[PDB]
Amino acid sequence: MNRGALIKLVESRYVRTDLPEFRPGDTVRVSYKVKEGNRTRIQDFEGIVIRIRRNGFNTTFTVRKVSYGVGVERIFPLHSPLIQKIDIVQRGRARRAKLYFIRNLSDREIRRKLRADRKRIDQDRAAERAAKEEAQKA
Amino acid sequence: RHLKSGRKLNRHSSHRLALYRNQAKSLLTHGRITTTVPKAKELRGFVDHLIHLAKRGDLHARRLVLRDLQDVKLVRKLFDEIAPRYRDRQGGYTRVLKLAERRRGDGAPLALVELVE
Amino acid sequence: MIQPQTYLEVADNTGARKIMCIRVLKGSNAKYATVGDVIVASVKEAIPRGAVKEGDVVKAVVVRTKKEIKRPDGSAIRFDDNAAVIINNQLEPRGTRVFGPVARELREKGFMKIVSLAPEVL
Amino acid sequence: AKHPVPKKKTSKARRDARRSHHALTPPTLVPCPECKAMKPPHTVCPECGYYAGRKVLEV
Amino acid sequence: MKGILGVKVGMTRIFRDDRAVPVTVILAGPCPVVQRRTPEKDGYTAVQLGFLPQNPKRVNRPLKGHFAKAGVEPVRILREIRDFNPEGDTVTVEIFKPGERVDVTGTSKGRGFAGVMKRWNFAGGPDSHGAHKIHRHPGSIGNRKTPGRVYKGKKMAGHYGAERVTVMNLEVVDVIPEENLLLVKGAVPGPNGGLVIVRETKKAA
RNA sequence: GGUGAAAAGAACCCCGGGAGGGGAGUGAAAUAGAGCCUGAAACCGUGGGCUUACAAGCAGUCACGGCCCCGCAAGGGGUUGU
RNA sequence: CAGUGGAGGCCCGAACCGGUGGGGGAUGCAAACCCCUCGGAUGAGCUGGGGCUAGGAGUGAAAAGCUAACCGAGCCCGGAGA
RNA sequence: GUGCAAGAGCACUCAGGCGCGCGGGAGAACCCUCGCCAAGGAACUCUGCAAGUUGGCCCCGUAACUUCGGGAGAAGGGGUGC
RNA sequence: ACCGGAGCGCUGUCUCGGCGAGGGACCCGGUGAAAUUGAACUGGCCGUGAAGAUGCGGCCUACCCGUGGCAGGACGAAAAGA
RNA sequence: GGGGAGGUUUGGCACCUCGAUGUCGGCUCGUCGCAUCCUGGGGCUGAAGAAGGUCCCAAGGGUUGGGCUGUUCGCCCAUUAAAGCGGCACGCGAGCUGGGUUCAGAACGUCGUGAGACAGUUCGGUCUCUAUCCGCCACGGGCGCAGGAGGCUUGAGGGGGGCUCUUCCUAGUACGAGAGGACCGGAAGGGACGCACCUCUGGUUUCCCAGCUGUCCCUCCAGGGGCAUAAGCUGGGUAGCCAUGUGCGGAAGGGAUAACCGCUGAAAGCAUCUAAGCGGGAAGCCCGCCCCAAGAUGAGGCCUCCCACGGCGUCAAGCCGGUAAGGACCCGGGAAGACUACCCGGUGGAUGGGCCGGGGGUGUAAGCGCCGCGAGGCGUUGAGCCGACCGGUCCCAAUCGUCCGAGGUCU
Repeated sequence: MNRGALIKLVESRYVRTDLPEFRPGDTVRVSYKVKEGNRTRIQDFEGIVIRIRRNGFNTTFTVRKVSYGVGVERIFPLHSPLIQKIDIVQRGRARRAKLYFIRNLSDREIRRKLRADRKRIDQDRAAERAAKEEAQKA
Repeated sequence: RHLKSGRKLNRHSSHRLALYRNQAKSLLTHGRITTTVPKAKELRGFVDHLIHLAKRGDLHARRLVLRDLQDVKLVRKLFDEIAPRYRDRQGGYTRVLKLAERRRGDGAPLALVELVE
Repeated sequence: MIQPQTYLEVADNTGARKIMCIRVLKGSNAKYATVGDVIVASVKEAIPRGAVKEGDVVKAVVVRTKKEIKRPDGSAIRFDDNAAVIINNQLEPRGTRVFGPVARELREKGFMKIVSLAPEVL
Repeated sequence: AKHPVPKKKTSKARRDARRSHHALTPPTLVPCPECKAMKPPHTVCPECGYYAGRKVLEV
Repeated sequence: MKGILGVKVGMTRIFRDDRAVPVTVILAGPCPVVQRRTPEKDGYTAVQLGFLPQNPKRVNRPLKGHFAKAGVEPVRILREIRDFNPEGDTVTVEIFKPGERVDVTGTSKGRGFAGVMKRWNFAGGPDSHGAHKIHRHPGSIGNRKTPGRVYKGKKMAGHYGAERVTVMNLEVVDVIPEENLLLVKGAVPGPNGGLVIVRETKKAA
């Protein structure tokens, strides 16, 4: 009963072991929702993210995405309401994590400051039909 | 709830740093060293850390050692005499122990660093 | 946090484009409004050919703020500003041309009209 | 010599008491094994010593 | 008005139901019942409650290994639930069920001698205009000549910390017997891994 | 301002860096020991007699009680529970 | 008009005079000082040296300010124990 | 000595000098002086007092008015490193 | 560097304060003043009183002494009241 | 037209104070008062309902934020269930401000032959670090409680806490021509406020990591160090500290009541809510609730634990030296703390540190090959480092051991 952390880690029937790995580079696609007097929806949300704050239990992620009005910032609790949430093209090579300088100048400098690592997509290429080779080897 | 954490003080953060480092230099030169108790404590911790780094032998580490210190011949004797002996030792290579009387003039609890081997 | 002595630009046709915060309809000690809130409003910067000239004093309901508020499931949301919607002494969105993403919080309050014409509700 | 100034003398007995909770304080000593004198507790004596007793070079 | 003894752990937010819940857990565990109490030779109705076993030589003497049943002593020793007569055995955690509301008692951590702002709460004032000499200060206390006394209990510059409080109306959502835990709508007073007694709530009876 | 009749104004051992002291020794006297004759009070020490940790005060007065020390008695002084 | 040239009780700002808005200091480092900021800044400038002018008198870009740290008449000393 | 438009400026530092005639631990309230501040932006206040934003050099650009000198660094904006 | 009024940007002036800083404050040792000071054995209420009391009546709270801290009162200290 | 009460206003008096009692408003901090402004209840109404008016009881809690003016007063503003009045030296300058005020400058309007002066105005202008006693708030030392130690309690008394809005439902039924528009119960959110907590949100970290400037030095290169704050500058930032954040507190209910509404019932065959008896009835009173608290001199209670003659008191209470439960000195410390105390561990031990792992912070390092002449850059790489942190680990520090500790009043 000593390690309080032990106990909290035994509360870990609450875990998400099936979510797209991402850095505070980019992310994108979808999330979850409610919407209307019965709930019934999962309002899709893309996004270019900002912050990964690690809490183990609920390492939350704040996300920037600029829509039909202006810039919008939505933070998600990594583990329940969001069903699949799954992104588009992660991106990275970010030096920090906290993309706050983007609430300064969000424009082409955004595009002018982000390159996804190809190596990631190469890993995706391998794991693509190595997953069928996985559905082939023992 | 201040202090509710740790770390002793009374200097400039810089002045602190430079003091710890110096004490390490003067130490590693000799081995058994007279100081005041609080000093002695945070001292033995800091220096111990440095010596466990010395227990390795990477250049990264080496510079890091002398990044916190000064003399080259000191890194020689460090990684040539000191570090080799305390090889099996996985802990406090320094032992600090209190002395009687107290620091004359204003009465302060004294202590002595030791080589411990 | 929206309090008085704050500039709020509207997100519709209106006849205005910037309105300052006067008071709150909330309890006489609630000097604080946010999402789905009722704020009395002076008009400070408007556009000529229109209805609500500069100096007009009508009411308003916020759709968008620079301080995200936690949605009941621990997932917040912010719009980089202090945008509102103009309403009258009868709770009615005076204009007709709502602009940008609102907050569904408004939907639960009683501004069902906005929710509708609202493009991307969040 | 400013605002707060003792208004009427302080009586001798009062001085006494202020100093009643004052007064000097005893020391406390411990026996030295492998030796024969007194030291402060857990300390080292240059006449006695700790285990092994490092130094002890009194003339 | 039942009860249980407990130690504190956790605080999170378990996204149970559909929304989210700040969740503070506590370990009630094998918390002994080692002496009842009865009116004539007491005056109330009560039970002593122990806790965590690790006690060897440093405890000894009366033990109440006497009492009438030994069971040794915990090490966090024992306290008292009022108006409570148990079934007997060292009670555990499952005393309450997921679906109840309760009260919870524990010490407030030490913030010691504090400034009147961070205490009862005052105001101080003038960062600039006025002066610099009375930033975090009480300013006034009492009237001119009559009183000429300083109001007894006038919210003053003093201690604010190592105290104690009982909280009412919480909501224990979970309880695990397998490891002895009790999970409530996070509101726990006091630090993590400390002393805290749980007892049932009050409302209309 | 003033040792003392007179310098006879302190050898020697002792502890101590000395400073200063402890005998020795000086003289009638060192409680004349060196800006020292004679040492009032305020003044801070130290030992012992009485009294004080439910206690409301211009502090003492008056009486009753008890504690200590006196006195041959009877009486007294000192103290303060009330 | 261009080039030239380098005029200013010129312009920004050191040393250099000052002392403006503030904080600090208040038996202070200090019988006027520290920190921030300020204004003069080749001129009515500032500065080392020797000399002059005085108590109803001087000196004053003028406050009755300065004449030795307290000036509606300096200080001393004498009538004066007014 | 080096660097920035330059320099008796500033930042580091030559050489020379020095650590300021009490300190040692804690790591309270509060105070001196100093940094960050959400979201709102003088709502504070007698008063934007104070603090802060602006900040240097090449480029671009400049009202009403005027005694043609000015107002002008008007303001508004662009670069600067390798 | 003179007194208002306004506007932009900006900002802990404010909403409303939270942490952090080192240095003082607090504990160890060395040194160690001041104004003031009739003597104190100094709670409060409610009346009185030369009209605003721990000292007086009635009647009051509370073992004895201290450390840190605030500042209503002792008609608080310094000014033989401008 | 009469009678009063109140002591805020405005005056009359000149007794304390001229060897000083520092006068305005605002900040801060209040507390009391009730002739209640808001919130309950109730009475009556020229009261259908609605809302209104007026009168009695009731201070528990509340009494907002901006504009002008030094200004309180006032008006305005947008609001609110509400924007109450007053006392306490018209509360509060050994607590602040000094803007207003009646210092010396100057001017202004102005009176005076004039120096100067004017409830006439204007611009500037030095609130004095050290709390002796009281009082208040926190904290200890001594003694206490008529055996000695631990541990768990009891509640004397006292303090805190008491608010309050809109909305849906009954039913658009009752009333009402309609417009309007309901009592009674229920249901859901709000605001201000007290409380505690770092999970989420976000500020925070004085050296946790990164980018960087000129520089000076190791060591010419890379690399690395200090300075620039008391971190040079910026970008981020765990723990712990926090509010805007977050879970909660005001309840329900019981008992006596006001004003008032009622029942049986007389004197005084009838009447009465009373003079006997009894019932309903308020955010008000007592409690429930939270917290203190047996210095509740009356020291309480419970549960255990230890025990005489050892030397003077023969008879009388002491006195003296170590012991038994025990407790402390010193140490290693602590979401404890000014000191103390409170809490924990002291070799049989994980208490600090060191070590290794976990998390988390930062974001591909020192260097190695590799492309451009080059600034650099591909790769080795989510690496290296690592402040508090969840813990494992006796590698080193908590060695040795010292001293205080009942001999048990009586009736």
